[PDB]
Formats: sequence, structure tokens, C-alpha cells
Amino acid sequence: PVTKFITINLSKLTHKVCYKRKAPRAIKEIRSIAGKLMHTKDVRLDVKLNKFIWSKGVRNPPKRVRVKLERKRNEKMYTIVEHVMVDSYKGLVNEC
Amino acid sequence: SHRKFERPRHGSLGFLPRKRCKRLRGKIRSFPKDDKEKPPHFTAFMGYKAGMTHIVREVDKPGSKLHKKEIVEACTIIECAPMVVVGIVGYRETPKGLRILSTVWANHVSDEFRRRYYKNWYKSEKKAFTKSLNVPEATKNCLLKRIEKYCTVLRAICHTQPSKTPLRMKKAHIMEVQINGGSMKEKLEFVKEMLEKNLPVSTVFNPNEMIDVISVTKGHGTKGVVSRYGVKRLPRKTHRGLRKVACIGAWHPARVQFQIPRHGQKGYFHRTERNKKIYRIGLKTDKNSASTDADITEKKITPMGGFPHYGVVNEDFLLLKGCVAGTKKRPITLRKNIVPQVSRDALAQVSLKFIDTSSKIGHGRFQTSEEKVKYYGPLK
RNA sequence: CUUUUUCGUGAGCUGAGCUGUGAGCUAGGCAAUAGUUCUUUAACAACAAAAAAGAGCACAAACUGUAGACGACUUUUUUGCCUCAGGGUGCUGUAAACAUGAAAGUAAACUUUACGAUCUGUUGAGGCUUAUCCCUAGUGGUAAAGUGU
RNA sequence: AGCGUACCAACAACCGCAUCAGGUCUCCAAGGUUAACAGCCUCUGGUUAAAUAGAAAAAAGUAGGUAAGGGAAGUCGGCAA
RNA sequence: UUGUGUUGAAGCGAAAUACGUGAGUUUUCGUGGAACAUCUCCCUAGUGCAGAUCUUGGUGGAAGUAGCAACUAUUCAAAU
RNA sequence: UCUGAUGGAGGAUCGAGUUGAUACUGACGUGCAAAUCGUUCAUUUCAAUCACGUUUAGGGGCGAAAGACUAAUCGAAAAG
Repeated sequence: PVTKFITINLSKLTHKVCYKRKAPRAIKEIRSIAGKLMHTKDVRLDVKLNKFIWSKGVRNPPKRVRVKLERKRNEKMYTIVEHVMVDSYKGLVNEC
Repeated sequence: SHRKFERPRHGSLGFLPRKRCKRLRGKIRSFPKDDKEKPPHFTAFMGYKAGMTHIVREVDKPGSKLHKKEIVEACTIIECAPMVVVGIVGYRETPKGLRILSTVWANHVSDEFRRRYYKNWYKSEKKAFTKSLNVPEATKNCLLKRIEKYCTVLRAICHTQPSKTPLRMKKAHIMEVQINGGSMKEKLEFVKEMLEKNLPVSTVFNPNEMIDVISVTKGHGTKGVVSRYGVKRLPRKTHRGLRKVACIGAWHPARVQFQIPRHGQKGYFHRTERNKKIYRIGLKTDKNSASTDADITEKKITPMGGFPHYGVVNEDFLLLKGCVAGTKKRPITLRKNIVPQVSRDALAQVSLKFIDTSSKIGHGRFQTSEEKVKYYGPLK
């Protein structure tokens, strides 16, 4: 049961993807990354994070997203992924 | 009936089958012929493709339209960290071919060399070469005496040191380099002396020497016949597509001949290319390895920003005129010429005036980062 | 098999003695029997049980992309790798905001105030830069340990 | 007085053997740009559904783009663009 | 005419130290559950199949293959 | 006679829609489809287009004429 703050570079994850699949691919990669980092199969993305990823349409999701992962106890373990509004991304490294 | 118009066949049948190479490492099919009169010497080396640059050299070809003018030539950089001699293999001739009499090993081998024997080195307890290295010196001398008595071909096992390169790979590439030179006794003494120390490029090759390069070409997966064999595209009106060979054989013989070009694997082929001239053997020690007498700047071979897709050349290197098969990071086997060349190109003493070190990413205008910052001045 | 014995080799012993082994010498008496043959069960190699003596990797997984339709192939799994960040190298071309700043001109008050494409300064700025670019024992992480022998 | 009055009208309710990219008559007709009931975008209304999805992404196919220098030398023919 | 069947008929599956030259005949075991022969002689016919792009029915290899491609596009969370 | 307006004729012009079908001899050709899909093209005040109703029936009809059409059937329909 831990909380982590990480930046995800979505540009290199959606680099090879079609126009019509950029935002869904970004969402899928965010889920996969959170699952791998937290070692949980149950990953729930916040609707606000979905809104942020889709805010610019399907064509271009944000290049980087600052996100907060949280492990919760209620197979048993699962993780919430939440958007973190930041003015800038420079100097923002992984935190635990 | 006969062809209306004759044209030569597409591609060479001498590089068949166009299948993937068995291995990544370039393998010598045959070493240069042994000359007993010459002193014992190594005949091959292994390095890694770092990248390409261009140089300026003054031509000395009388009667040529270039002659006294200075020309630009493309060159390939092969990072050549010193190899390590770790083994000796004796070969004797039989009607069935060359037969190994025995291979003896040095008293110590590096973990880099041992890694090559493991598919999963991280989770193993690394027990290879741990108890065969305590063999008695008497048995070693017995094996060496029998090799001297019965063998006619001597090869030294030597391995690269990828830790000295930016490669992600940790297991060393190991190969046999045939010792060409004097008698069997002299060959054995020559290898025994350096049975455990480093073998730099300079002891194997001299500047302005022609060598052959053995490597594996750049892979491209399966490619169509148009790209793989260079056949002509069919006209735009062709019903089921135009990127193919129209007729793949006459009615008889009632089969498809092996000479017909077809779709298949392209690239990742083993190739042995002859007559690449060494323009410079750049040492790791000196800080002006990329400098010339006409430049007198202080700069090393690595272009500003690094060698794209390779890294920084921090070791011994050699500058090969022209191109070399393979991607960056590809292991490249340098072999001595099978027979020494006496042509003017092979014997020419190259005098290079400038070695380019601008950024190979984009269109670099500066040779050094210091020159870049000097030109731009202070910024935010 | 016993007796009289001669010569060569192995165990242990100290070039050398003893025991055994093979061949031989003198003398003796001691056996074969299945009804006329039905292959003369006779070799070689292996195996099983019971007795006596000596004696680790690979796959998967995650990573990689020098590879690739899928397999396969090149790699790494704690001086490594992934990640983000910093730096380098480049690409584009000077961000947003502010300015009794400019601006072809216009209108509206008793010399100022409003509109204004566009331009200027802060600003070679801002943005992007590996996803198959380069450097960094910089941040955080590096997971269950399943399958075959 | 008697009879009809639900619903579809195709987008799966009709005819094409079907929940078939086909066929099948009529009326209403917003805003911006504009000559325009054109094209493109939008408001009301409707929809986000189509005999499938995920991943990878090579050959080849199909539907398109762009190509230095030359400019029909291609081809039966400037077919296609 | 003279026989077999619930102490198991016809049919069917596998067979047989079986007989025949052969079409076949006859037996055994198993299954089956109600009929069956007659070669003593004869009468009668819609009486014998490998084929006919044969008829009807059933079933294969192809093959877990071709393929499930118009109509720009889906995503997050919750309920059942 | 000449000039400028006005006027609004025409089996006049371009052009969506409609009605068709020139070319790619494109796709498809075990199709979405026993004639479709895409682009391109022809056509739009008239010999114009559409609906319903109604008439003409097989050696007959109907034909701005191709032996065309007459219910996927036409150098003689379909059913018995």
C-alpha cells in the first residue's frame, strides 16, 4: 500500500501509432505502466485522467503526463491512477 | 523461342541461398596462406561498427584528373578495443580436412569470456572454466609439445572486451585468429608469450594497409522480388499487382528453377568484402586522434553529440576507407589480405588533412562543442 | 587328482627372496555309458534383480532491437537494465504576458484619451529531441517463480 | 351510419432465398462561408451502429500521397495521373 | 413335406484346425428380443450392382483453412 | 444607318439534384450484389423526369429499330 508520483512520456509510447488510435493507445499504455510498476492486475484510471488524455481529441494526447499511483488493499490489491495538474514538467522525477 | 532482347540475369547466383546468416558474428571462411619466411604474426581481429565520417586527403595519382587536389572520402569507424588471447588450438591435416589435435587454455579467463558459454549467466552459479584451469604445467607442456610435433596450423583463441564499448551486450565475442609465420615451434612460442595479455589492433595491422572485412549485412526481413533482386516493375495496368516477376519459368521443365528470383529474406547476409584501406589507427591514449597536421586542433574521433545509435568511441579505433556491411554495433572481423597486394592503392601512403567531427545528427556546422558555444555566445 | 620335479609371469616384500599363474618331467590309478541322429542350446552384445569396490543448466518471464509475418535471432536481469530528469546533439524559428512601446490612419475632449493589420524589446526565444540519437553509481523501480532434464 | 386508425417505411420491419453496401413514391428544410437547397464546419433532432475484436505491422494486394534531373523516350493508343 | 424358436428367432459385429474351385454354405462368441426356415419336390417374380456428370440419404480430405475489410472512432468509471 | 440602356426568347450554355452509364477495359468477380462499389463521365425548360390508375397477350403485343422488351425466361414468354 504505497503512493508514487511519476511522469509518463506518452510521446514515445504513441510515436508509432495512427492518428485514430493515439489517445486510446496512450490510455492503454498508462494502464500497462501502472500495472507493471505496482505489480497489480487491477488498475483503475480516474475519469479526470481520461478527460485530460482526451482533452485535445484523438489526434494528439499530451506528450507527458504527471500521474499519481496509489495501492489500495480492497486479487486484494488494486491501484488508482490519478492525474496531477502541474504548471511545468521540468525537473520532475519519480517519487515514492 | 529465344528472348526478343537479351539482358543479364537479375542478381548473382553466387550468394545463394539468400537466407539469414547462421550467426551474428562474421566468420572467416579461409585465412591467408601461410608463408614460412615471414615471422609469426596474427592474421585477424574483431571490432565493432561505430559509424561513418568523411575525411580530406591530398591525392598523389599522377596522370589523374584529381592529382595534386584535395578530395573528400567517406570512411567507416570501427572501434577496436584490445583483444585478449586466452587459448591455443592445434590443427593437423587429414584426408578428411583439418582436425583439432587439442586446445589449451590460459591460466585465467575473464568473466566476460565466460559469459559467452551461458544463455542465463545472471541466474547461474558461473561454474564454467572453474576447475579445468588448474591443470598441471607438465600436462600443458605435454599438450603443447604434441601440438608442435603433429600440427601444421596454429590458431589463437581471442575474445573482445565489450565492457570497453558502449554495447549493452556483456558476453564477449570469441574467435580463432590463425598464426601465420615461421615454424611450428616459433608459432607456439609466439602465442605462448601472449597467452594471457591484451592484443591491440596496432600489432595486427599497420596504417595504409589493405584488409578484408567480414560481417553480416543489415537485415530487412522478407522483401519483394523488386527490392531483393532488382527485377523490373510490371506496368501500371497489371491486374494482380505489378511488384513481381511475370514469368517464373517456361512450360518445360515442368518445375520452377532455382535461378528464378522470388520473394524472401533480404539482408542479414554473411559477406566478405576485400580491399578496404586503413587510413588511420587512432590510439585511445592520445587526445588528438582525429587531428591532422593541417588541423592541429585537439579533438577525438567521436563526433559532437556522439556516434548516432552507437555511443562514444573511447578505445583504439581504425578508420577504414569506404563502407562496411552491417548496422552500428555490429561485430566486424578484419582479416589480413589472403595474398599481399602490390598495387599502387595498396601501397599508397595516405596523408589525410582533415577528419570531420561535426554532428552526424542533423546538419552540424561546428567541429567541437567549444566552437559551437564560442560562435553562439552567452544564452539564457 | 596324487607323486618326483624344471623353466617363464602377477600380489605383497627387500637389483633380490616368498606365494600364485602358464608350460613341462617321473610314477600311479581314476572318470565318461542316458539304448541309432533331429541345432553340437557352446558366439557377441545388452538388459533386470541381488551382493562387493570407487564418486548444473535450459525453457519460461520481464528487457533489448544489431532481428522480425509468427517462430526464429541479438541482448540484459543489480558497476546491468527500464524509467523520468539533468546535460549534449540537433529540428523549428523568436512562445505566453507586459510595455505615456511603434504603427497607414481614424474619432473625441478641454495639450490627453479610445480603435488599429502589423512591428519592436524582454527573446537565437519557446516548443520538440528515441520511441531504433549520445552521456550521467542522478530519481524511482527491477515483478510471481512456473516448466523440462 | 359503417369501415381504416398500433407500428416499420428500410437505418434489420417492404422486394431482392437473409437482419443483403442494391432497389423503392411524397411533404417540412436552421446557422457560417458562398452565386448556391454545392462542398466543408456547426445548432435542434438523431447517433457513436454496422456477420467480430486485440496485438503486431514485413512481403504482396487494394485505396491514396510525394518524388531530384529529364518530360511520352512508355504504350496499340498519353490508359492513368 | 418336416422342422427350429423366451433354455432366445430374424438381423447385426468379430471370427472358424470348417466345407466348397467358386458364387457361397455351415458353425462359434457377442449383441439382439420375436419370429424363422424347408436342399423332399415343384411353382412364381418388381430376384443378384462398382460405375450410368445414375436417384435419395448420410459423411469426408480440403480445414480450424478461405474468411468474418464499405459506411473516419472510440475512451474512462459505475450498475446489472 | 450608328450608340447606350431596357427587355427576357431559345428542343441556348455551365452545373448540383434527378435520369443515366463514357473510361479506368479500377475494385469485386467462392462478390455487399445472379450487374454492386469507387473515381470519372452524360443529363437538368424540355422529343424532360417520377407516381398511381388504365389499355395492348404469345406466331400475339410493343419497338426514336438493338431481333430489343413482354416478371433474373425471348430469332416465338410462362404453366399444364
